[PDB]
Amino acid sequence: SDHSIEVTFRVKTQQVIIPEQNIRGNELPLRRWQMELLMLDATGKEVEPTILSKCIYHLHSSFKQPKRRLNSLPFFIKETGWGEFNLKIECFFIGNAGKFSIEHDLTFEDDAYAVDYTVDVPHEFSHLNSELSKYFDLP
Amino acid sequence: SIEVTFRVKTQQVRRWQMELLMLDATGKEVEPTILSKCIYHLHSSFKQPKRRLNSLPFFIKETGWGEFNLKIECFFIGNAGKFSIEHDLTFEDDAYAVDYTVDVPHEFSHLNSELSKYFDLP
Amino acid sequence: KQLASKAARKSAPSTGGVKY
Repeated sequence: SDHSIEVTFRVKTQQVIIPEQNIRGNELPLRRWQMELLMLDATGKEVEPTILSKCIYHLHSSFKQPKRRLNSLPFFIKETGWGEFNLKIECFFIGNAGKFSIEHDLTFEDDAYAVDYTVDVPHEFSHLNSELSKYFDLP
Repeated sequence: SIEVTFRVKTQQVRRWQMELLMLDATGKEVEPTILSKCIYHLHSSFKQPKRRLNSLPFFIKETGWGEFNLKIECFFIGNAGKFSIEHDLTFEDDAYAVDYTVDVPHEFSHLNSELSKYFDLP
Repeated sequence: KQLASKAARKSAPSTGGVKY
């Protein structure tokens, strides 16, 4: 939109098999995994996503309180499980300027990986703009 | 404008079935009673590709061999507007469901009368 | 809530405490 700009958000994921586990050969290892949502500034650099007021990790429903609300930075979550799954990361702009959803795949193929997502961020509203203008040139 | 989730349930054993449903306030699958018509825009190789279903349930039975992308055109009641769902037909699962979040107009009195049976309005 | 397929799946990559 000519009333929005493109902003890249980054999901940084980590996971490791928990050491010292008593598991048989046909049984799944438990892993400590973690995810954090960052923002890319105009240079390509990781910065705090200060244009978001709230972030929700919609975990797989086998977890309990699977709707994990994060009302403040940092938008970090860590957890223990055995399974890979796709999750909604529901992100809310500051200034009540709207929301978007990132569909992120939690996978255990690497020790750490990052995935980038492009979003249309509105640049018409004043309160969101004062924060956006710290990272991007707005029309 | 409020958010309503439309869900397409596809089955196959190919005798494949599709049925457009919607999620109510609790997340239970219910028939999309907020829709006038629901046309399934099949692939051209089928005869009479446009399948107009004037009444509920919006449920089709068909036999085929290929996997195609399918337009599910949905009209709101009281001529409140249109929207299209892009559903891909696949065969490596005997059954699956896919959700689609749609913006529904909140300024058509006839449409919100049926909308109000299920959700609260702004 | 009845789940759609994408949110419903949970999958396991490997068994055993061995990193592949």
